[PDB]
Amino acid sequence: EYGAIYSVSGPVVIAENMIGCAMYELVKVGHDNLVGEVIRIDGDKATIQVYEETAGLTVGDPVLRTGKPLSVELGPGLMETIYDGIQRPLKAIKEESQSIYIPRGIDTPALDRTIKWQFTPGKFQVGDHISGGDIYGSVFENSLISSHKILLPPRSRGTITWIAPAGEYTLDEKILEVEFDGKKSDFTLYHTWPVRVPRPVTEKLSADYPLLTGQRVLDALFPCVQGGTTCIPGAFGCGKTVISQSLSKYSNSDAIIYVGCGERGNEMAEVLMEFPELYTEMSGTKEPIMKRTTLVANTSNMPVAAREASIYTGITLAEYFRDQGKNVSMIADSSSRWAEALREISGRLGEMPADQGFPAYLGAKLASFYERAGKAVALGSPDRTGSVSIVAAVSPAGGDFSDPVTTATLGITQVFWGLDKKLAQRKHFPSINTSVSYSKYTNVLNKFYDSNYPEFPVLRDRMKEILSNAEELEQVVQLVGKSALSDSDKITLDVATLIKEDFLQQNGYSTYDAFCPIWKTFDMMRAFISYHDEAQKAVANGANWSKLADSTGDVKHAVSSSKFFEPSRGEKEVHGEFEKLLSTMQERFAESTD
Amino acid sequence: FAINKKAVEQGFNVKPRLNYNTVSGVNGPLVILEKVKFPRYNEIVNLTLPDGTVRQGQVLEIRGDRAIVQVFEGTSGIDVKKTTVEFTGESLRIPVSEDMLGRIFDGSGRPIDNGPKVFAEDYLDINGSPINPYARIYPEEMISTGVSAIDTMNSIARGQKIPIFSASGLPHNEIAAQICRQAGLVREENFSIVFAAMGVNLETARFFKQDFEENGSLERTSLFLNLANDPTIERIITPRLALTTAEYLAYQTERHVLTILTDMSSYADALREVSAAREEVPGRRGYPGYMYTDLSTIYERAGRVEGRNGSITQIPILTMPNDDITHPIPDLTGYITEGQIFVDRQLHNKGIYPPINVLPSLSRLMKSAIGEGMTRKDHGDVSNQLYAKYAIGKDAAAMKAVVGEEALSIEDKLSLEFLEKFEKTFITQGAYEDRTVFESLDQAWSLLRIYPKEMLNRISPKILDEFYDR
Amino acid sequence: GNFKSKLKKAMLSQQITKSTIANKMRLKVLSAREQSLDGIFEETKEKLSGIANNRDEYKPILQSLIVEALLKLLEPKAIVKALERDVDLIESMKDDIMREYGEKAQRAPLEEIVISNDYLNKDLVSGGVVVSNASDKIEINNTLEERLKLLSEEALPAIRLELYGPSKTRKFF
Amino acid sequence: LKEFEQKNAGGVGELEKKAEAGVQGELAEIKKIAEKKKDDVVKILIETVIKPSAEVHIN
Repeated sequence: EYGAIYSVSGPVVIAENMIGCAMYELVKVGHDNLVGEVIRIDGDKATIQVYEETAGLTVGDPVLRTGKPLSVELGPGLMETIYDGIQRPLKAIKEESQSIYIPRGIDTPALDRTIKWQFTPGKFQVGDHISGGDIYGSVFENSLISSHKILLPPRSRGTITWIAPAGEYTLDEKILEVEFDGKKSDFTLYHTWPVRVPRPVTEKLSADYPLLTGQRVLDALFPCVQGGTTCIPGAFGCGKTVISQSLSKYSNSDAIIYVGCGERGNEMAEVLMEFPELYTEMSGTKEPIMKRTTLVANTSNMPVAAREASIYTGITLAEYFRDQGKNVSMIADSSSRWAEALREISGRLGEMPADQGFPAYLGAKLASFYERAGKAVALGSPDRTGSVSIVAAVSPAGGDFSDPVTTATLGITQVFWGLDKKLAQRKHFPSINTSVSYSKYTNVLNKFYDSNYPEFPVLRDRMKEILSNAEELEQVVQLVGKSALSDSDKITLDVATLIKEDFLQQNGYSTYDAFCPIWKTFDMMRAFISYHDEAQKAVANGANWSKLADSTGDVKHAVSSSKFFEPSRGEKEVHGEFEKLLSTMQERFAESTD
Repeated sequence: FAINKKAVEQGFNVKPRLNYNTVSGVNGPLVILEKVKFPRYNEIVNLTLPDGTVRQGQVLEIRGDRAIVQVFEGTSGIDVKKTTVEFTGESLRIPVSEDMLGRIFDGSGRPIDNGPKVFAEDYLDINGSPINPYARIYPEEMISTGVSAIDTMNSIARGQKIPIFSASGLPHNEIAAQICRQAGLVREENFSIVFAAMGVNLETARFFKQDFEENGSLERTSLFLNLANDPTIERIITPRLALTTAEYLAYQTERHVLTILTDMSSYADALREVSAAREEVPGRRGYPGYMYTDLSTIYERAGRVEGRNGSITQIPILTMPNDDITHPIPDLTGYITEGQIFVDRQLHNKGIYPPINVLPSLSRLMKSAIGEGMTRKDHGDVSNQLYAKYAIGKDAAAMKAVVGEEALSIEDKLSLEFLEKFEKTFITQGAYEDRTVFESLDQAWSLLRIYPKEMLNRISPKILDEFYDR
Repeated sequence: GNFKSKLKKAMLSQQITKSTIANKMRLKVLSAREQSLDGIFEETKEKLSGIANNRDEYKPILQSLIVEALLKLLEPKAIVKALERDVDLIESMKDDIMREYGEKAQRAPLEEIVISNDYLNKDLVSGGVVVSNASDKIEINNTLEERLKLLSEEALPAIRLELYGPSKTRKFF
Repeated sequence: LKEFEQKNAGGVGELEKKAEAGVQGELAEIKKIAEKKKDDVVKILIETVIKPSAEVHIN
């Protein structure tokens, strides 16, 4: 088919003579073959969304079909590579065009056609029968990851005729030829897949293994588990970057997909060179970390349409990797910008909006997007298992914090991390709100705790109750000051303040200001609770609390400085210091208890 | 050297332009044509009224042989029989040359200094293209300003988009005048300054002109003046022209450029004006639900490129029309621009120039900008302790106002004393008085010494031991 | 205080004077360059006037002008307004253009042409043509002087480059 | 104060030469280069003006 550009209005184009097309099929438009998508069918006239700028267009311009939906390439070379919203390597484009700008209509292969990859035959030989999604050999990619498995794309089976031998092969070379009902299928190293269709899987499964982050409070109060979602609302300058950096640089995830949509960009301009030199000894003394994570960016100046395609691309890649069984965790900059783009494009279309001007289908979009995550058993003969987690942020600025995007997100999320703002003016980080936040995974994580830390769960309840009492008492402090406080009330007030100051701060950058292991956090829990309970008991048995505190003195400095230990000093020296601190504090209380 | 010949060889190429007389409908700032023979999208046209006056406009949307033109300079006196509209086949451009320095242009980018036309070296599309993030240098090279507050708590690096949040009847103009008067780095090349004046009054313009003449920096600067007595539609163009000029200078001459964008409030107002007639979906408070993208386009046009020494730093001036921060404009700006400078009102009410309240302000890039070799290492933790003490003084005074000194602890009195000394000696400075960063650190240490060694908790032991004494 | 105020005033006076002088100098330089360009334009106008006076040159050039105008219009009919003293060559080449219009295109040749019974002021233009739609609503100006005016700005960057050679300060273009 | 004023009153006179001395150089240089390139510019301009072109629109 061929058609003419009948009418243009901003990012919306209307063509003609388009009868054999189907909605969501890719199309090439303009003399520069810009990419677009089909939305509305009006007999022969069709409305195209364009992922590129305009003002070069004119009436009566050619258009072309593609006979395929929107898809991305899956295979090798994906890692260490930064792509645009539509999977184009920015560095390759820059260094080929020899320009600092981003020329429109520039087209390049999604994957390098120059690297010869080292393939070796796998669990299959010549003349076999295979099914969809089955690993049939691997290929070495990186020092960090040295076995990039290769498997048939889903919806493909039959009896294979020939398998290629080991050696170096460019991804474009055929290696396996199969016969479903005839030799009508030969498979190279890589393939593609339509984004909108979630990839199949053997079966979903429960997710209980905890997901570590190193951040003290998160692992303490509102843990996140491998497989599942978590929203992080907040305004500008709310430390969102801090959490992003922490989770990226520190985690047990087997792969990370950082996604930037409608972002400052300069965050890329920092992280890009920060990322590789931020060596982390994962899988042993393996310094490189960029092999642990790719990155797709989409700055604000980019055409609005890509700000949606980026998210689908990221989730697709995460699912693809999870199909190999390696755990994954994709991260989003702000779905708020995605909602903005959806609203703007729908309005330009002209359909009546829902509340706040947003398209009604936003809720379904978000629900499906989050549903794509989880933990399951990967399809394939080798019978491996994978899992994908997800986290994202929000940008509430409409005058509240219950805007439809936030409400829709909360409706499907299990972990909620509310963020304050005054804490930022107080330079207190992480600036989360322990007052308004919750999680729904502790119930099952209790099994893992009993496996390793059976005492751990029973402490956090009392831990949070301390804070609860703190904000229950502060009211009278504002009202009539501290006039009728008993010794116990002051004990609770002061220990809560100490907790806020010490245990609720990851400030700075150092061994103890960058990461905290689970055991160190557990020991700090033990120390804090022991101190509180012993002080309360000593005063209850009879002790002038003001005098008792003035006499105990340096116990506070000792417990506080306990955090300043170096995490990962062998899990014994730190343990010994915690033990001796406990002994000293208990003996000091005993002497001063009466 | 001869590559310029290769680029401009196309210049000796002449193509005619059609004269249409097909006015088919007009409603306010919109005109409609017909059978226009393959019009190009977002190109420019010229109108000749029967009186014999020339206006200008652009096409905004196109369907089959029907284009909607937008006229920047009014729409009155429009007929259907004596209207001469001729296309241009291009988007609007601008005569660009290094020669314009020391020239004054109207809001429409035309000389208004009684000077002749400038023989531009080239022309550029007013709107630009996004820059590949892969070729962006993260900011460094902290910038001195001669102002204690900014240089001590919100240091600025070469290449940064940071707004100023002020309200009506505040010396923001004078603050900017002092800043440009006290530009430079502490660690040189005199800055090249671009001023974009949109929707202002005569007094502000004359003040700025006199300030530039006094400092003498006029000779290395040029201006775009758009006042309140000029068409609102064209008002949105001036920032684009200024930004394009800054791009040309910085990234084809390797110059350090400073841009002062004024009255983003008026620009937003003009955006809302044009959107309302267009009948777009109002995102909030009437402002269209996509103006965020336009603000991004304006602001994300700054930074440092890999191979370009020249740098461009944007300091837009923003006025909240409620004395409030929750207004959509500052909210979106904060979402966009790293760093932010607030302006106090009580200090102005208390006659404390320059009236600034540090606590709301924040700089998200001062972290790497400061450090060793540029300042003594303490600077950062000193600033943090200053923040802590300042906030404690504020809330302690607030609570005292309810209970009074009788329920106050001694540390509360220390906080109040530190607050008063800080706000009456440290922040304040005369119109022509500047301080080195090291002098500011000396003042901060002197004020901090009011407290003992113990109360200082945001400071590592070694820093206290090294700088607690004189 | 009075001394400090007067010292600031003296600084202001000196700065005003020097800025004014610099402005005068730059204005004079730019005005001189403008004068040179204007002289060049005067010479160009003289050349156009001289060339218009030879029928031999005028005929093929006029034919090409009209052909270009028609190929812009893409209409089966057209009207031509020009100077009375030029109607001779137009009548000469009427059929030639009649067939050439289609020849360059791939449709049928033109149908008809009307020479408007009204003509431009001689002082207004030395020579050239003005072509108009059969409905006299869409028209194209190919007058030679108008051609000069149009070219005098689009090609200006190359003109200045030639006149002043390399920029000496552009390191990326 | 009067003595200080006497300095800013006689300041006139030098600025004249200070500026004009500088200006003559560029005035003369521009004059000479323009004189050199007169004929070349005229030739190219005439060629461009008389240039015959014929192009149907892309569509």
